[PDB]
Amino acid sequence: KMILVDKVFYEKILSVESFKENIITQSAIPKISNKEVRLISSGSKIFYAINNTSPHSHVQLRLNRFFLSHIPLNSAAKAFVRGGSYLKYLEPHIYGSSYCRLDISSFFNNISFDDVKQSLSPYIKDEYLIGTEQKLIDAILNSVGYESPIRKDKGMIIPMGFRTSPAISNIVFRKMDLLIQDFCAKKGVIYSRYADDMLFSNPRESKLLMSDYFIDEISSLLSIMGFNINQSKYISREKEISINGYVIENKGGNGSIGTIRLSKSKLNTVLKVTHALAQNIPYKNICNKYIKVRLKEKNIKYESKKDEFEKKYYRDQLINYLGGYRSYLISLVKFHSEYKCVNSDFIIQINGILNDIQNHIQKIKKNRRL
Amino acid sequence: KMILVDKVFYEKILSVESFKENIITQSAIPKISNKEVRLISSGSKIFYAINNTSPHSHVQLRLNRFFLSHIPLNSAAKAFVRGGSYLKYLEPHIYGSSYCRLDISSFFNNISFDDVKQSLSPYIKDEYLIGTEQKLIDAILNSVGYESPIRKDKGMIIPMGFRTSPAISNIVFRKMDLLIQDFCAKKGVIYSRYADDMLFSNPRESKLLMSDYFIDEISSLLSIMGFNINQSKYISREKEISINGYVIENKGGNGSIGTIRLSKSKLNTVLKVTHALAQNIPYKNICNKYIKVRLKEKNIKYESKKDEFEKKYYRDQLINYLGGYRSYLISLVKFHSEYKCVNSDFIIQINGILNDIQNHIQKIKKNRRL
Amino acid sequence: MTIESIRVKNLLSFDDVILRDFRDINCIIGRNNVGKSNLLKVIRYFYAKLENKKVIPLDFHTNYNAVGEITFTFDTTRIKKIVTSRKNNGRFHKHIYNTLFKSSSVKLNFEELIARKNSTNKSFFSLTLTICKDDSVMWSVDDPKVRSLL
Amino acid sequence: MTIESIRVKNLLSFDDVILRDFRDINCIIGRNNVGKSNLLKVIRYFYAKLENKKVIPLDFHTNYNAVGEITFTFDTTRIKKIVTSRKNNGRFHKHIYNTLFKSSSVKLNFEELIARKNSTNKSFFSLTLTICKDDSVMWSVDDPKVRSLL
RNA sequence: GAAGCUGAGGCCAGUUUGACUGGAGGUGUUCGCCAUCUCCCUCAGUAAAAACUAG
DNA sequence: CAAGACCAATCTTTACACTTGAGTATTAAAGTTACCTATAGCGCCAAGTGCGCAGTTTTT
DNA sequence: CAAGACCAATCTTTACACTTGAGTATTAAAGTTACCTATAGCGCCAAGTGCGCAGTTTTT
RNA sequence: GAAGCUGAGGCCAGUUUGACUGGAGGUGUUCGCCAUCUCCCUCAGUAAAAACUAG
Repeated sequence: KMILVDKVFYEKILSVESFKENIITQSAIPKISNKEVRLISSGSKIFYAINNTSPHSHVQLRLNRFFLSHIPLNSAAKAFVRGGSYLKYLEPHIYGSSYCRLDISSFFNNISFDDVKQSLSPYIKDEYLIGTEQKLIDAILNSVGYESPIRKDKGMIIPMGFRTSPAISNIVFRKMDLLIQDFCAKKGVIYSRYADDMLFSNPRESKLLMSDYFIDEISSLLSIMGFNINQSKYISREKEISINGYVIENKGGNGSIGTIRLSKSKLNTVLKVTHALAQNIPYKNICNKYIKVRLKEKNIKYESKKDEFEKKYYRDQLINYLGGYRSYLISLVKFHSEYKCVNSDFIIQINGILNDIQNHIQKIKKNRRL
Repeated sequence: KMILVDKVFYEKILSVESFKENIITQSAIPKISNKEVRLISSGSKIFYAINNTSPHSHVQLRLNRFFLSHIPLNSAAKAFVRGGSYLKYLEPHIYGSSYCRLDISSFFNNISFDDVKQSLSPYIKDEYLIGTEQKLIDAILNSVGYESPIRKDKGMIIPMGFRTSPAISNIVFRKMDLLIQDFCAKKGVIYSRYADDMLFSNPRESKLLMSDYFIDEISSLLSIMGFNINQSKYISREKEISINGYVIENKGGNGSIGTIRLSKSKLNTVLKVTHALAQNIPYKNICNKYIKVRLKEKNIKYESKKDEFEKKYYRDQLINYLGGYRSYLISLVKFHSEYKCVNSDFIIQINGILNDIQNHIQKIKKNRRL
Repeated sequence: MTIESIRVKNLLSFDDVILRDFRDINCIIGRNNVGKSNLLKVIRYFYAKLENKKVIPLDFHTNYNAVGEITFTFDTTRIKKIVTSRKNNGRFHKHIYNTLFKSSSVKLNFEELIARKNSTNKSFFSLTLTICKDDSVMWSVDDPKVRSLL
Repeated sequence: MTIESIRVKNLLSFDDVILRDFRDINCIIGRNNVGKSNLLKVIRYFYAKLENKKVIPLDFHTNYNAVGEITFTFDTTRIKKIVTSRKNNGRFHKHIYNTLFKSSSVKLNFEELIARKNSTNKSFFSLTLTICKDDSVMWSVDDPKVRSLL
């Protein structure tokens, strides 16, 4: 059964108490004002963060929990979906002999709010929420949307960092997921997508992924809803590709299965951290030099104790990092054990690295008590 | 059963007596020398004509009769095929709402002889015709091929005006016929071809035939065997097209049947001829002014009588022209009666024109006896 | 009439066959199954694909063509007379007009609409089913409502 | 072994199902036809399409995907041991090498060929059948000889 | 290099002191000489295939 | 200029070689194939019956 | 810059209105839909049991 | 207009009389910093989702 949110659904399950006053007084639910949104700057990107105290944050979180998670998606979208992962995004391409990787320029900034309304309309009842002033769908879009004060020209914009932006992006892009999947499959190409990053692989022996025709066709398909291809990130290669560190390799021809491993670039930081821990260089230097994690003096919670606090914090950061990288590598190991697509020698290297990490973690936890 | 010509087939049925000496003396059958080929010039085109007295003409004619006519073709080729006609080439496009017309530049000059050999190889046994010197397939290609003295760079060339050039062109282009037919059908477009002229029609409501993508894709398909699209003859139109005089029109949308008529340009000459015959302007002026048929003084067979000979020749030319145009128009009428796709008012106009032609022909044949 | 023409191109034992001028009683005679059962199979397959039934596609007469086509021309003159009249404002007549006869009368101007109305005209609706080499099926009218109503 | 894995994506009642680690006796239990008959239908359809039989395509689990895939991994280690040996110069071994194992050993260099020979290696052959939304079927290996031999 | 295409000339009209460009109009239009209604001469040279000979 | 998509047959179906149970460099014989065709209006010759080999439109 | 290819549902299946046999300008009621769900670790509070609402990698 | 992309500075090396560019090597390669083997500091600021807690 398709999900359908109506007025009673919004009043009881979604609004709860966040917008009780606005729903009893028959006053229109207002836009997310600039007061509730802070603007962080990360490189050339700008991130929008809403305050938790605002009711908009609560309604957005509950919207993610109860409504957006029920709308069906396309199987080629391996990002922000229940059970999806990067390894699942790379896996279907082990059978391919040639690889192509494309990117979408400003995926979240180019999502038109009109497309979002058209996508979410069939799953929301066409009722009037507040008298004959505001519609239910418009109130929900008020919950999910925003106007960037930096760029007032576009008006409604879906910003990165919100509660609901990734899932809404997936739902609005399901249309292009279907179109590109149909095109690639009729061409015999395996297609998958993680956020804005699209990966195609041709298992046959052909130059299709290397020609300009393929890029032209994907750009033509993306142009329907106004997207563009980032030409700086376009990659095409044969028999192996090194996608952001993860290396896929398939030398064979008919009926060959490739292998997914990790390049030395990915292992560089963890190997250096293990070597430094074996070298007995202090935890502060390890955290600062390689991990870029530090305890700023303004972030000291209490002035009762400082040196012991800093030692405990650095130990906590190191234990957390080692646990996290171990978790990442066992994610790789489980993916191998369930799909059987990771290089065997790389599996041996992973096992050795894991044993070293566990020995270092035991040494750290033992030195904690001394 | 697929046709297979072997050594006995060439010796008995094809060669007969034309190359008896070359087959009994075990001497290699030679190339069509420049002595047997005359070069006519028609505008910017050059036509190659072989003398009938040469054995090459006889073997070529029998090759058309017995071998080339048995190799299967593609149904989209409506030219030089048993039962094909221009009207059959235009008919399947009555159901289309948008029309596109493309041309191939120098179709016969760009037919590589290597492609011809590869196409005719499976239908000819791989034997040695003459000792271990010349193969049977090479002898047959000697029969069909030629080297143009004007352009020695290309070597083997299929020239226009030969006995076997059209059918060989159809067989060698069956590959692209299949490829283009598959592409157009997967796009929903009706495709047909007459010689080098390709006609596409889209019955749905779409701009596919107007975009540059369609031309790019057809050019890409043609590039496989080295052909090119003549960009001066590329035409694209909606709801009607006037292809070389024949007008197809289909205003409707879903489930509409178009009409094929003839523009006033095609009817211009015949209407003017009928008016001139009604005006009693002499037959010599009618033949010279409109038909461009004349009796050159060097072409007089006998000097016994001249004026009566010229009168009889002009009368013969007029009767032949009227019969020919009447035959063309009844070809149109029969095509209508069997397919029901010609405009009704145009049918009425055709009937009136036909009655006028028959009245004029009766008047001419009656004045013959006076 | 009901059916104006049936055309089969490159399917089963049919090279290019057009049947028209259907009378009230049609008697089919000849040597056994030289195309009788093939014509029946063609008609049954077309009407099974009309109702979106998953049936196996037909075989090609010769594999040197990429597709095989079945074209059905329906004679909708009487239905146009049925619906275009003002008296019958029922839901079914309205739906039939919106589905079969619209998108073909919208494009027309006033003069041609008047000419079509006043003249002793005959109206036809042509639907073509194309089978590609890879078993795919394409219709000349992409609206399933049209197919179901027909 | 004989079959290393069977993978079905978006077909019938299967969302994404992978079966592997096949033993000599495989006992299938559970609630009736919750996917037992569906798995049987998938296997039968794959093996009917392997022999170029015209069978109806399977239905999609959800229509929000364009295609459904069935991937069979054959374990050809023993056949490679059979044919790569010098003694068996028969016609069948030669054909099996030219069809299944060539075009995968040609690309290799001398060092990797030696490494594959000498090591306790396991050889696999993966064949994928993809059903598109318009009933077309595409194989990951376009040579019908490979399919018939498998 | 993108070829665009046409056979070589001899008056008369339009652009040129001295040689080059066209030889029904109306109407509409996707502006294509594209569609529809009404009403210059000479001399060369002209290969092949296919359909069509109302009913 | 420059490129992914480069027919469908070609006779077809079945199938181990070496010394009897395991094996690390490249198709084929064979049973059936399994049955085919000269020469269609015009010319030569017996000499007016019978036998042998000056159109239209479209591509251009 | 610039474009053909612009999901799949949305409840579903059947079906004439007017005055009883022919008819020249634009969907729908109705039977079934036909059954759904608050709140999963953390905080408040009775006060330690029970009830209500400081990681890794990838996109970026 | 094609954006290419990055947080702001303070030494030292390379290019500059006075300011700008990098801080393991080997090997191969589709030349991508892409793959594989061996062995600079400070200060800001750091949103969301998803997978993963070997066996």
